[PDB]
Amino acid sequence: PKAKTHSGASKRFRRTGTGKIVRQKANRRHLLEHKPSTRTRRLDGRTVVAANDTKRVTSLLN
Amino acid sequence: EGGQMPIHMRLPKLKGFRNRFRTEYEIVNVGDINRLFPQGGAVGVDDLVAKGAVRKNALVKVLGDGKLTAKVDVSAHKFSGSARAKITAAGGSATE
Amino acid sequence: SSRNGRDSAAQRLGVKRYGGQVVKAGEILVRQRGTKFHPGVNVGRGGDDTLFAKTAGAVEFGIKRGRKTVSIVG
Amino acid sequence: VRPKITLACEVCKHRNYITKKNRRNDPDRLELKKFCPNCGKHQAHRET
RNA sequence: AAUAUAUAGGGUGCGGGAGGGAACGCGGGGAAGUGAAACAUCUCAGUACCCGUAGGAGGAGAAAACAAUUGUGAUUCCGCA
RNA sequence: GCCGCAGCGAAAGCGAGUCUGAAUAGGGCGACCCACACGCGCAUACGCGCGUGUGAAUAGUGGCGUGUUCUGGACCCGAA
RNA sequence: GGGAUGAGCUGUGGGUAGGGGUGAAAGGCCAAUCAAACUCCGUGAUAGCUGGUUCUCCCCGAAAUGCAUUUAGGUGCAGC
RNA sequence: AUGCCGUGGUGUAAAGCGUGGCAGUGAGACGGCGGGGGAUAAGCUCCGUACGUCGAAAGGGAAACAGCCCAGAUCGCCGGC
RNA sequence: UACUAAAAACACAGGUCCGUGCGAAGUCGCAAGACGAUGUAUACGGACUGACGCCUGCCCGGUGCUGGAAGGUUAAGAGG
RNA sequence: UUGCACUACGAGUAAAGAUGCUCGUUACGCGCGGCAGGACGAAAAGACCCCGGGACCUUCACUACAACUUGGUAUUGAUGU
RNA sequence: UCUGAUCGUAUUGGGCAUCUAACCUCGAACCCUGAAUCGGGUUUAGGGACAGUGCCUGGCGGGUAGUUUAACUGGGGCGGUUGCCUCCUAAAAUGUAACGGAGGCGCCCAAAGGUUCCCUCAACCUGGACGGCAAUCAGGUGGCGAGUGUAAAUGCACAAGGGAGCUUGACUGCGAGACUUACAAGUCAAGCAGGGACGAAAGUCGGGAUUAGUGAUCCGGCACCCCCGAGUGGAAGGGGUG
Ligand SMILES: *C(=O)[C@H](CCSC)NC=O
Ligand SMILES: [Mg+2]
Ligand SMILES: [Mg+2]
Ligand SMILES: [Mg+2]
Ligand SMILES: [Mg+2]
Ligand SMILES: [Mg+2]
Ligand SMILES: [Mg+2]
Ligand SMILES: [Mg+2]
Ligand SMILES: [Mg+2]
Ligand SMILES: [Mg+2]
Ligand SMILES: [Mg+2]
Ligand SMILES: [Mg+2]
Ligand SMILES: [Mg+2]
Ligand SMILES: [Mg+2]
Ligand SMILES: [Mg+2]
Ligand SMILES: [Mg+2]
Ligand SMILES: [Mg+2]
Ligand SMILES: [Mg+2]
Ligand SMILES: [Mg+2]
Ligand SMILES: [Mg+2]
Ligand SMILES: [Mg+2]
Ligand SMILES: [Mg+2]
Ligand SMILES: [Mg+2]
Ligand SMILES: [Mg+2]
Ligand SMILES: [Mg+2]
Ligand SMILES: [Mg+2]
Ligand SMILES: [Mg+2]
Ligand SMILES: [Mg+2]
Ligand SMILES: [Mg+2]
Ligand SMILES: [Mg+2]
Ligand SMILES: [Mg+2]
Ligand SMILES: [Mg+2]
Ligand SMILES: [Mg+2]
Ligand SMILES: [Mg+2]
Ligand SMILES: [Mg+2]
Ligand SMILES: [Mg+2]
Ligand SMILES: [Mg+2]
Ligand SMILES: [Mg+2]
Ligand SMILES: [Mg+2]
Ligand SMILES: [Mg+2]
Ligand SMILES: [Mg+2]
Ligand SMILES: [Mg+2]
Ligand SMILES: [Mg+2]
Ligand SMILES: [Mg+2]
Ligand SMILES: [Mg+2]
Ligand SMILES: [Mg+2]
Ligand SMILES: [Mg+2]
Ligand SMILES: [Mg+2]
Ligand SMILES: [Mg+2]
Ligand SMILES: [Mg+2]
Ligand SMILES: [Mg+2]
Ligand SMILES: [Mg+2]
Ligand SMILES: [Mg+2]
Ligand SMILES: [Mg+2]
Ligand SMILES: [Mg+2]
Ligand SMILES: [Mg+2]
Ligand SMILES: [Mg+2]
Ligand SMILES: [Mg+2]
Ligand SMILES: [Mg+2]
Ligand SMILES: [Mg+2]
Ligand SMILES: [Mg+2]
Ligand SMILES: [Mg+2]
Ligand SMILES: [Mg+2]
Ligand SMILES: [Mg+2]
Ligand SMILES: [Mg+2]
Ligand SMILES: [Mg+2]
Ligand SMILES: [Mg+2]
Ligand SMILES: [Mg+2]
Ligand SMILES: [Mg+2]
Ligand SMILES: [Mg+2]
Ligand SMILES: [Mg+2]
Ligand SMILES: [Zn+2]
Repeated sequence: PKAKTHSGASKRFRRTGTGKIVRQKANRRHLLEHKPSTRTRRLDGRTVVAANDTKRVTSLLN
Repeated sequence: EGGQMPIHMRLPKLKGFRNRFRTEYEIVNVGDINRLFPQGGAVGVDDLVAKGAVRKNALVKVLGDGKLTAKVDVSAHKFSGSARAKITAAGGSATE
Repeated sequence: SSRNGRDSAAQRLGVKRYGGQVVKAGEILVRQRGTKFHPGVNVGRGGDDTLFAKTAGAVEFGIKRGRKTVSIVG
Repeated sequence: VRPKITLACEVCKHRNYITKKNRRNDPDRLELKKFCPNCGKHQAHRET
C-alpha cells in the first residue's frame, strides 16, 4: 500500500525553500504575566529543528 | 521516545489556517522571455507552454528577474510591478 | 528513615574566558553570584552579575583598590 | 490575595498590560501612566 | 357455526412452495483477541460469524444531480486527484 | 497525472523578494560565480556597479541493483 | 472397619448445558481435564520474556556512562 | 603539586571537526590511588581518576589460579637476544 | 472434597424474623407460557439459629429496611 | 536415562562444595552378588519469593447495561363541578 | 383607558367526581368441536381512559460486564521519598552517586520598583527627671563583628545598608554576540528607533544585591486587529496579536 504520514508532525513542522525544517517554540500559550518581554521575544517566531532530532522528524513528515 | 512526551506533542502547532480558495500562479521570469524569445513577438500563454517555461492549463504570472532587451508583446494573467517596467522599457506592451 | 536527600541543579558558574584569550563583543566572561569579580574597562555587569564583554579584544585581570577586576584591551 | 489585574487604557480602552497588586493593601483600582501602542504615546491606565 | 345480514370454518377441483450447491451479490443483526507500551472514547471492523433472499451475474440507473456565473447532462466500473 | 521549474506570509496578497514593524531600523526565511583581462564617475592597491566573454559550474527525472524503513503473520518457534 | 427396613441400595427409560446446570455446600461435579467443559473458527491471538537463526575470508572495532521515562532486565536522543 | 582554559614554537601518517548511510551498547568485574554509607567489617556498597587489565587478549611468570607482574599472536623455521 | 482432608464441617427436627390476598411473593424466559400448586396465611418463598433444659441484658447515633410529606434541592415536557 | 570415557583418594585451587586443574599419595586386567556416601543422582522450563501477563473473587475504586421505578406524550374518549 | 377590585361570556390548561365506547379480565356460558383445562369468535358479568406497551426523561442499580490499582527500595511488603532553590560530601576549572550530612520554596512589596542627591552601623565606655542591663539625649571610642522582606552561599562600608524629593522603564518595536545544553527548555546581553521618568548635565532605567516563589502540548475562554467567509452580499465558524 501507500505510505501514510503522521498527522501530528505535519501540523508542527514544515519545510523552507532549501530543505530546512522549522517549528515553533514552547512556553508561550498561557501563564504570561510573570514572563518578561525578554522571554516572550526569545520564544517568538520560528527556529530550525536541531541536528539531533532531524532524522526522526524527517521520517515523520515523509 | 520511551515514555516522555514526544517531539510531535511537546511543540505547539504551526499557526494559522489554509485558504481553501487560494488561487495559485505558475511563474515565468522576464529574463526567461529574453532567452527563449530573442527576437520578441507575440508571447501568449500557449507559446510559453510549448517552449518549456510554464505548465499546462494553469494561470500564468510574469515576474521580473533578469534583463529584457528583446521587444516582446506579452499576454498573460496578472503581471507584476517590476515586470511591467522592464517590458515597456524595451518598447513592448503587457495586456491581461 | 531520613529527612535529607534533596539538592538543586548545578548552575555552571565560573570563569568562562581566561586571561589573554581573545573574545568577541558580547561574550560572557565570568558567570557568578554577586561580585566576586568586578567589571572594568569595556566590561559591563549584567543582571545576575554575569560580566559580559562590550568590545572585542583580549581579557586581562588585575587589581583596582582591593576589588579584583576584569578588563578588555581593545 | 495577589490577583492578576489588567490595565485598560483611558482613551482607546485597549488592554495593554497585565500585572499583580495586593487586594488588601490596595483596595482601589491602580492608576499608572503607561505607553499605549495604539495611541503611540503615554496615556493613563486604570484597571478593569 | 354461535346468529339474524354474514364471517370464522369445512367440502371439492386446478396450479405453486419445501431441500441441496465451492465462490461471487444484495438487505438485516454483529464480536473479541489486537493496536493504543496500561485503558473505557477510538482502533481491530462493519472484519469473523450468523439471519433472510436471489441471479447467471447482482446492485445502481433516466436528476427534487453537480457546478459557480461560463458550463456538464442516467448508472456502474478502472486510473488519477 | 506526478516530480522539477521561485520564494515569502496565518492569510489577503506581494513576488528576487517577502514577513514583522511607525521605520530607506534590525532581524527571520529566500535569492545572488567578480578563478577572469577589459570598458565605468573606480584607483596609493585590492574593489563598486554593468557590459564584453577568457565561454566559468549548477540539474533534475525515469528504470534496474543494494542498505535501512512503512503497512501486512513480516526472521522462526512458545503461553496462561 | 461403617451402614445394612431406610433421608436405603439398584436396573431400565427420561429431564436440566457453559457465566449455564446441579449441589445434605467440598469451589464439589458436569465423559481419566473444571476459580467457568470440550471441539471448530477469529488465528500464523499477543508476549518489554526465555529459546533458536545454517558457507568462507580480508580491513577497522565498541559499550555496560550521561539525560528523560507508568521508567529501573525496556526504550528515545547524546556519548563511544 | 597536579589538573584545566588560551596562545607562540617544535615534534607526530592512519589525530580532530562538519554533514549523510548502517549500528551495537545503556546488568559491568577486580586491582592502584582519593572519598562517602558500614563497626574507618566484607570477594560488601556508592561516586572520582587522558589510571590499568579482563570484558573482547592468546603467550611467559605467580604450584593450580578471568581482573596481579611481563608482553599485545599475519604465516613458516630442529637459528639468535 | 470420584483420585492425599469424613471432621468439631453441611444437613437435621425444633426456633424466631421478614416477604406473600392469589394466573400470590419468588424463580426460569425478550414474550407467550411454566413451576410455585391442581396449594390459599395452621399455606408458600427467603434469612439466620440448630434436639432438649434454664435463659436470651443495654444501644436506633452510623448503615440498611419500613412508614411519612411541612420545607429545601431536583429531569424531560409545557412556556418563549 | 544418555556431551564424552582405559570415570581413584587426600590437601589445595576455581563461579567460593572437583573423577577431569596443581602438588602428592594409592591402585594387576575382567566379571558376579550385595550396601546406598557422591556423581550438586533421575523425575516435573520451582508450587515458595520476586518481576511481567492472565483468570476468577470483593466493595461506600471507576465507567457502563439488564431488572425494578418516576414523570410527560402517543394509544385516549364524553359530561358535570 | 392607566392602577386596583369584582361580575359575566367565550376559548383554553391543571384538580376532583361520574359515565362507557377504546382498552383490560386465567370471571361465566355457547360455537368452531367429531375427540380439546389450548387458541379463536359471539354473548354476558365486571374493571376503565386507569393499567399495560412504544418514544423521551430523572432515579436506583457488584444483579452483571469491561478495566485500573505508579516507581525508587542493599529481596518484596511496612515506613519514607519524587519538582525547584543554597551549602558540604565533590579529590583548589566545570560536572559527579547513595534510603549520605544540614536547611529553604509553591511567596511578598504600588514601594521594599525607577532616578537624583545626602548619611554611616553594631557593640562597649562616661554624664542625664521618671528610666531599670537595654526606650529618647549629649560626648568619646569603633573599618565592619550591624544590616539585607524571606534558607544558605557568594557579595555589599565606593555601599547593594539608613533617610528624603519627584515619579511608573514592574515600557512598545527589536537584538550583534554568548553561556548552558541529548532534545524540550533555561539564562545573559552591548547597541538602534519610538514615546517617557529623574538629572544642570554626564547619564541611568525592559522590576527587586544575585540565584527559588513554578507546569509542556491539547482543548477552551475573553479583549482587540478586520486576514478567510463552501454560488453572491452578509453571517455562523475559523485565523492572528495580547
Ligand atoms: C517455604 O519454605 C515453603 C516450602 C517451599 S519448599 C522450599 N513454601 C510453601 O509451602
Ligand atoms: Mg493564544
Ligand atoms: Mg507580556
Ligand atoms: Mg522539606
Ligand atoms: Mg549546588
Ligand atoms: Mg500603600
Ligand atoms: Mg431455496
Ligand atoms: Mg476491545
Ligand atoms: Mg493495548
Ligand atoms: Mg504490549
Ligand atoms: Mg437461474
Ligand atoms: Mg438488476
Ligand atoms: Mg508556503
Ligand atoms: Mg532582508
Ligand atoms: Mg463389615
Ligand atoms: Mg460397631
Ligand atoms: Mg450392622
Ligand atoms: Mg439420557
Ligand atoms: Mg472429570
Ligand atoms: Mg472466563
Ligand atoms: Mg484478526
Ligand atoms: Mg509469536
Ligand atoms: Mg586492530
Ligand atoms: Mg509518565
Ligand atoms: Mg542509540
Ligand atoms: Mg557517522
Ligand atoms: Mg536502563
Ligand atoms: Mg546502569
Ligand atoms: Mg560503576
Ligand atoms: Mg579505596
Ligand atoms: Mg563488588
Ligand atoms: Mg557481554
Ligand atoms: Mg592472559
Ligand atoms: Mg585493550
Ligand atoms: Mg596467564
Ligand atoms: Mg602454567
Ligand atoms: Mg479425597
Ligand atoms: Mg410474578
Ligand atoms: Mg408472617
Ligand atoms: Mg434476619
Ligand atoms: Mg451454626
Ligand atoms: Mg429450619
Ligand atoms: Mg432514626
Ligand atoms: Mg579402579
Ligand atoms: Mg577434593
Ligand atoms: Mg585431583
Ligand atoms: Mg586430563
Ligand atoms: Mg556390581
Ligand atoms: Mg541425593
Ligand atoms: Mg536433581
Ligand atoms: Mg522458571
Ligand atoms: Mg449499595
Ligand atoms: Mg467485577
Ligand atoms: Mg481488552
Ligand atoms: Mg517495585
Ligand atoms: Mg527493603
Ligand atoms: Mg568543583
Ligand atoms: Mg577536581
Ligand atoms: Mg525610592
Ligand atoms: Mg538604598
Ligand atoms: Mg510584570
Ligand atoms: Mg537574537
Ligand atoms: Mg530615547
Ligand atoms: Mg527636564
Ligand atoms: Mg538598557
Ligand atoms: Mg530579575
Ligand atoms: Mg530575593
Ligand atoms: Mg492529549
Ligand atoms: Mg457565502
Ligand atoms: Mg467572528
Ligand atoms: Mg509581535
Ligand atoms: Zn490608548
